[PDB]
Amino acid sequence: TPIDKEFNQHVIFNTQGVQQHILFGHGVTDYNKREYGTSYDLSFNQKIKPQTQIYSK
Amino acid sequence: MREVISIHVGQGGIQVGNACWELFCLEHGIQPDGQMPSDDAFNTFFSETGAGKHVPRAVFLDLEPTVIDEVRTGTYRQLFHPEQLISGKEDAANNFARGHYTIGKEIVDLCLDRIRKLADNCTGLQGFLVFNSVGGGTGSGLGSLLLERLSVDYGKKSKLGFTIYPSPQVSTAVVEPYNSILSTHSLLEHTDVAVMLDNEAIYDICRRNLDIERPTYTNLNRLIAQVISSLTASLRFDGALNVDITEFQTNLVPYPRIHFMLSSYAPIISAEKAYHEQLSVAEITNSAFEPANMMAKCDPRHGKYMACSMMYRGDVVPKDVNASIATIKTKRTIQFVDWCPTGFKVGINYQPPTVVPGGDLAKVMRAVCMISNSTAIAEVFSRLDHKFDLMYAKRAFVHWYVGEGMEEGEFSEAREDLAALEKDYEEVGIET
Amino acid sequence: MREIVHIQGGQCGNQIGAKFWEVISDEHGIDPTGTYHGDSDLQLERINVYYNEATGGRYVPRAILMDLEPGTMDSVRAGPFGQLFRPDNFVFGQTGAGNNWAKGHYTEGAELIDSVLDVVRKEAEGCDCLQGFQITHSLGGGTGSGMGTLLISKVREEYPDRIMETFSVVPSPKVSDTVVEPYNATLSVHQLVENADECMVIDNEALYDICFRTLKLTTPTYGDLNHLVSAAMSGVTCCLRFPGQLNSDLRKLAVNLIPFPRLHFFMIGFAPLTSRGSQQYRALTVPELTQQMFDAKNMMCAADPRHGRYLTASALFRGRMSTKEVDEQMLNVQNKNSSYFVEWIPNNIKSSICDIPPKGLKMAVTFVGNSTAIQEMFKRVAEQFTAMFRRKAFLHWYTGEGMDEMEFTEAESNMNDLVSEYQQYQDATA
Amino acid sequence: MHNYNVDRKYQYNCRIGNWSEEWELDEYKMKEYLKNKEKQKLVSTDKEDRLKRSLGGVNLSYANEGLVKFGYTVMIESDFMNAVVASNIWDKITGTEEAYGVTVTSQKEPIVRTAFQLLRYEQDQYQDDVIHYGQNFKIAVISRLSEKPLYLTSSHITPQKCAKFSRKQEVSISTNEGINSAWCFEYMDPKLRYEMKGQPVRSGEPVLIKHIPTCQWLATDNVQYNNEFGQEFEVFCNSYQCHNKTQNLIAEKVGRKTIETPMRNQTNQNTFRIVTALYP
Amino acid sequence: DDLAITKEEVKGIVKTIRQKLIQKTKGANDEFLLRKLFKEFDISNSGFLTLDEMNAMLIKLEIPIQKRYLNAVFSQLDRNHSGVIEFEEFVYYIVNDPYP
Ligand SMILES: Nc1nc2c(ncn2[C@@H]2O[C@H](COP(=O)(O)OP(=O)(O)OP(=O)(O)O)[C@@H](O)[C@H]2O)c(=O)[nH]1
Ligand SMILES: Nc1nc2c(ncn2[C@@H]2O[C@H](COP(=O)(O)OP(=O)(O)O)[C@@H](O)[C@H]2O)c(=O)[nH]1
Ligand SMILES: [Mg+2]
Repeated sequence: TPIDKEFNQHVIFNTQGVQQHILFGHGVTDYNKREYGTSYDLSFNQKIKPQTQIYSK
Repeated sequence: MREVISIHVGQGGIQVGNACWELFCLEHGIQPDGQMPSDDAFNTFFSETGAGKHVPRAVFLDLEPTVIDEVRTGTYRQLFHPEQLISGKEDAANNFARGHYTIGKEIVDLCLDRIRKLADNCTGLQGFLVFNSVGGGTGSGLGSLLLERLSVDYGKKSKLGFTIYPSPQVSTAVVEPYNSILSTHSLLEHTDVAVMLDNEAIYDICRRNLDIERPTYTNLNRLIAQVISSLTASLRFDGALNVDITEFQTNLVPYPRIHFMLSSYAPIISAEKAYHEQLSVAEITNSAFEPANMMAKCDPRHGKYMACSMMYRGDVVPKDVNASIATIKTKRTIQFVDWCPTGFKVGINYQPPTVVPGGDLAKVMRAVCMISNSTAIAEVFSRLDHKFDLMYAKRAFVHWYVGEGMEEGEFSEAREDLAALEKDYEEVGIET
Repeated sequence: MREIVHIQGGQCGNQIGAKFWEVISDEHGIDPTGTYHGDSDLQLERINVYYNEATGGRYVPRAILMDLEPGTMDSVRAGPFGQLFRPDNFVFGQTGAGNNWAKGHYTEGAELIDSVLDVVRKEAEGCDCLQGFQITHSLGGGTGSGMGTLLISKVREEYPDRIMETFSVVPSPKVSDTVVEPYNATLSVHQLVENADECMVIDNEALYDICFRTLKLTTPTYGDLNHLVSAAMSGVTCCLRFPGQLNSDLRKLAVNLIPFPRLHFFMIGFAPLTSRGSQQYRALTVPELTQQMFDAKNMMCAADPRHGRYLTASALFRGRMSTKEVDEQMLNVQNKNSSYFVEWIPNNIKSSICDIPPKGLKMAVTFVGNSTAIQEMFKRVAEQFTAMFRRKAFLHWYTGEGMDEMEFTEAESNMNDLVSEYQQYQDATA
Repeated sequence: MHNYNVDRKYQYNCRIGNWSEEWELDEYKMKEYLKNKEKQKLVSTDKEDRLKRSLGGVNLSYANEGLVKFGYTVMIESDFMNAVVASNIWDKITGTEEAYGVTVTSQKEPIVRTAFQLLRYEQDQYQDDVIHYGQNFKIAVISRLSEKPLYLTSSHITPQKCAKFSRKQEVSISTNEGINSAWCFEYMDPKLRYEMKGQPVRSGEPVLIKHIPTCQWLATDNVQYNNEFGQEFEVFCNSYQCHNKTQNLIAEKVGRKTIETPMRNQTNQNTFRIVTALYP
Repeated sequence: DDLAITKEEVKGIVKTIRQKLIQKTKGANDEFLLRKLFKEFDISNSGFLTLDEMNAMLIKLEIPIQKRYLNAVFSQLDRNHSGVIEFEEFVYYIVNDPYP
């Protein structure tokens, strides 16, 4: 059987390789968005309105 | 010449001291780095370094580095003294035994030495101000231990306590009824003044007044900062009638065992509705005495009134102050105890309230803060004791305490003293 | 600072540990070569909790891989993220266990325990302020259920004050991989009740139901189950690793969730889980998260939670949030499900807030609860054990290495005692 | 009541059941592939980058009258393996200093990887550009492979650091500027060791290469080794002297021989070749 | 010219800096301490370090080196003569060097 090498990564990436791709099953147009900010990190110094945070959008 | 020393222990204490000191520096015009722009009304909270910044007369305590180092990394890193932010090694984990008997022993001595060093610099020390969380392990633990040590170390110096008790239905932890009771016993004989600072009572105030449907702890702390500033502005700003902290343990506690009081603050308005409201002295005085406006989840209509002290700031007039007091006395739904014919101590300050940018409160020309001693506080103790015993009957969660080095019999006197206090409050309310 | 060491044994333990280390490396921005390449400073001030520090600008996990057969560890070495672990922490035997509790606990476990004890001890005094332990293994297997439990006993003897947590996957009658699972399951669970400070149960059938009903994916493997378990793990110590409004650590959770010393068995769950179709079609918010958290079919254990009553529960909220809605939802659900909560304790649910949402998410919650519904699995495994032991079937393999039937009798008697004293609180009234 | 997983199933093209979930899952896999194409981190794109830059072209310097001189680009070949030496930058040796291994490759086609330069390590009395026997020099890599100049060095034998396969004195390409980069040329015939000192070295003849701080002759052995470009063999430094011993101390005690002239032959594994350009 | 910086005082300076790092935190540490600052300000993430950064870097770790002395040690460290010093080479020279 030929089974050329490129087909191997192509199928394991698209045709059900025996894994899952980097937590994308748990995801949520494109979701990487490593998002971080604490209450004191911004509210006390950046002076952000206490209603303005959260506010999903 | 007159200075006060602030103590902040526990997560709640740290997170309220942060806001209070932010408001203090903003009000006094001190930059976050600690230096005045320069483009003697600050000795009460800051001490000159001879040439340079102002350093606060405050100390921070916690057995976890999470809250402490965040302040160290924040914009206030140059303001606080590096060695007076005490950080521990292990969290108390909501346990009274650890914070009072095992791990607080080697940390309290360092705190005592730091307080010694801080107080030696001061020459006209007035009193103490402690902020602690009761429903927490290290909050109730060290606070009790520090109060015990202070009461024998300094003695006659007055101390005022702003404690956060658990709310009736608003709650986070499950083992909070246990360590809440013990801290009350510890502070009963050692704290001259105690103020209730529960969370639910402020939660409803926000929705009713500021129309805030999604509040967080930041709104909670800023209001308490306003309360502290309105309480202590008499020391550092001029006014018609100056009131020291001395006329608190002299005008509000008829008996030594009766020193639990609760406060209220008015006006509480947003930035949009400020321009459409009269906001005269009569209205703000009436709003303070409204039962729903109280800072503690307790209805005064179930008890009498023993002594109330209210402090006015801004451009108030004695005529307006006296006129509202007469109407309050005339109106019926508020009642006083028979053996106290006069029950008002009023102080006047000329400085208008200082508003922090980015907050919810609007700029106002007048405000009033009052502290009331009533007999209705026995209700919150009644519901706390019931919750305590209802699960203490089966001795649940006790092994977490006794196995750390705690005597089982300690709960025995913690129960009986609280009942004695409840019946003291009940007996005081009977008429002659 | 209050760092925790990781121990894993058996094939299941190795896979869970590998997936957990991959997830935590992704969270902390750790390269497969061990070099930090993140964007924030918030991923460094607490990096010592899970990763030790070495020369060359690299970080190394403080994990120990322990087993009697080198196949699984040799595979994970060549697998992705297999270069993070130090080769010195790889300890293996040349014989195996054959899925036998006696072999895993007495014959080869006794002679092999010395090396793993030495490495865990040196790692223990490596850190200045130890916090506790966390274990992954399978009670239905031989080598894991025996030798890991022997290590549990030894480490509990050595360190009485430190915490220890177990994430144990237990056999399920619906799918049977081995015909002697009840034997070593009972023998192992006999030894956890007195040693493990925290015990958290995981069921392969429960995870399969989650995959078929919520994720709605047609072709599952063990990898997605491993990822789900790893997410559940990483949710536990989020408050310890990151700043927030209300920090709660392992011992706070223990003292707040353990009413009595013999009731340290918990159920776990994770939210939000959705199929890939409707990922962008639902709102991530406090009411929706708290409503999906308490779903009966969302639990990680095959036990049905509405057949019992909750003793205590804990929720570990993640992401920038507000306390009012969290606590109001807690109170509302507690009031609405008063029949499913024990009456002689008030406000038996704990909420904590961490301000760092996970990868690819804005809000997330990890739920740990203690309820009297856990005993169903103990009942079923005890029934199978009694049925298979009354005929003394397959007992010669166990007794050929010095094992005696009396210790099996003691194990089943202790199981029955625990079941009785665990179910009596359901009917106990003030 | 449309149910899924009903025994046998067709592909996602049909609408038997659960087709939307797999189609949506299949769609996102390509989108993730597109994102991996958007950011330069494709596993595919990496291997052409190493393919093109390693297999680049280069012009080999021609040698006049068969005499090598400083500044040339020359080939290094081992006659025992009939193969030329090469350097793999992508493979990093296990050391605090950043050094790269070198292997000998059977193919003789001139490539950038196997192109090398020689340069005057430090000033010598021989002002002429023609190299004489026993003159110190350092090997350098072509500037296009790496912007930093790289040299061929070898550190002493140690149980800590040794060859991966040969287990003997190991060689590596390192940025070290020290004396370790010094090498000297050496003859084959055991009788003409001491005579050929100071004589010009020619190209196309066999020759030996010796390290100065260690006096170990560079060589290669038939031990399997693998990297990105197929299977190859390793190179190292070792003295492959004859096993039979000679009563040499007796020779000086009587007074027949001298230390400088060696009394032991060596095998052809140490022998190497210098190959220059065929056309000018 | 008043004087030219000599190898003697260059060795003195490099010894002073090398000992100052050791005092901070622990022995296995201080390499990540040096690296995290370069991660903090190397925006173009190319790994090339400049002379102006050297002054800024040493200002951070409590070593205000004189500009003349800083130039001498900077010049002595690099042989490329391009005015740019590789960060990993600098770390190697400061830490992993058998001789002063
Ligand atoms: N109003 C208000 N209360 C707070 C705040 N932070 C903590 N609390 C109170 O503190 C209680 C929990 O204990 P913590 O203060 O967080 O912790 P602790 O007092 O330091 O005790 P340990 O948890 O053992 O460290 C909660 O029930 C809150 O009522 C805050 O920012 N605002
Ligand atoms: N969740 C999960 N379960 C597994 C995995 N591998 C095996 N199992 C389960 O473990 C059981 C067999 O355990 P076994 O391999 O004998 O345990 P060991 O001998 O200690 O490695 C089977 O019933 C499987 O369902 C895995 O990677 N993940
Ligand atoms: Mg706390």
